[PDB]
Amino acid sequence: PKQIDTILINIGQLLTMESSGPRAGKSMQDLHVIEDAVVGIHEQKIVFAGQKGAEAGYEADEIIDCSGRLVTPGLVDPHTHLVFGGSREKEMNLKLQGISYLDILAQGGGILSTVKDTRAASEEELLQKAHFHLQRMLSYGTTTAEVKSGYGLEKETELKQLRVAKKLHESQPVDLVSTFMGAHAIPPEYQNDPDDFLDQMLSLLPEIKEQELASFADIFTETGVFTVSQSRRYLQKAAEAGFGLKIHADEIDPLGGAELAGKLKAVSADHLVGTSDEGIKKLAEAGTIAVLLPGTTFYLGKSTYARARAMIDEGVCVSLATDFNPGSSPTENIQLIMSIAALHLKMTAEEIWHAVTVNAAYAIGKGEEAGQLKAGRSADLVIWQAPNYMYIPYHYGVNHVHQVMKNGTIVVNR
Ligand SMILES: O=C(O)CC1=NCN=C1
Ligand SMILES: [Zn+2]
Repeated sequence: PKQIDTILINIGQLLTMESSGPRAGKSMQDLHVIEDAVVGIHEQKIVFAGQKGAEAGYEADEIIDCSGRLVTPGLVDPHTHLVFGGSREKEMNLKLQGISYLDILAQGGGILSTVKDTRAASEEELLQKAHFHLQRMLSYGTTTAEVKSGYGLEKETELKQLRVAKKLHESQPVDLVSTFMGAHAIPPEYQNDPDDFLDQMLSLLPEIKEQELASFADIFTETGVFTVSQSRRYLQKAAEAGFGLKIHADEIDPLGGAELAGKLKAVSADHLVGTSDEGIKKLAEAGTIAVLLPGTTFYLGKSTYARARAMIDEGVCVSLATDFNPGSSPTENIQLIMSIAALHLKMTAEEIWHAVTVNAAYAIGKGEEAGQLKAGRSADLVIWQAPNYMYIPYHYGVNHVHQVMKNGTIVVNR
């Protein structure tokens, strides 16, 4: 019967992002915009979302007047390292002094610095710290996010990070996708035996699988870290073990991480700053989603961003993320990422919106559950303090959120 819980009326602009799959190449530009719209919600799910009139015959218990505001699905942040101990502010001077990201790491700092902190922090402290950051992420519009482990580089801590991720997911509104990234860096105890280290991380997959602590396996394929050869062997093992594949590829040096991702049919390849044309073609060919992290580029103090236009021109499905982490991108503001995407990745507003909703969702195996406002989907949406979708990435560095809804309930009210 047409008796539902909630209905949003007088929506100035509604972006349903309705799609039948990830958006690649030209389809990323095809943004469907509905003026003067409405959204019907019942039992935490979307009943209807479209032109004014669709609410005809319906009786709702709660009518939300959006005052001509912009409404879109809740945002998806497909790549973060949410759970971590300590912070790296004391490393700012090293970067200012011109020491490269990799040289800091080779010095025993960077990821290895955060590893010490994360290993030392209690499970309760990590949970408390992550809740704060995750709620801030929520306040900026993120209702679904991917979170990677990778600051343990040992059985105890990696497992602790995954358990924390599980707690967070079950104790607050943001839905989380967990990724095991024990292969983030080479810990001191394995400096001269990286392959053995990788095997130790692989030995953790069975129990991680049994306890459902992670759905994907990631790795940092980079100079001074893991080679393409080691990454292939590791990822193939991960796939046999039943995990989806992700990879931090061609972030700094052009090693061919992208090509490997495509060959292994990874769900996504992330960073891709130094990816070759062959890598771009391989990504498009395999349907591997290219998750760009313009925040990390900007934060590293660099001027060369990933070649997003070339990727889109070549048929790649592009996505974006904060890469929220203490070392190279300490920001929860996915909206700023949208702005950076426009100004430095040279993406259009349309492409950007598809990037943080539909493509972000598919990049983490949630293509059928998030990023779209259509019948059956969980009622996850954002009512913005803006009249149109171009305004969001246009006005930068702030929070444009008016209200955030998760499962049909307002969880953020500004
Ligand atoms: O530096 C960090 O903590 C995070 C990072 N991993 C790979 N690139 C950046
Ligand atoms: Zn990352």
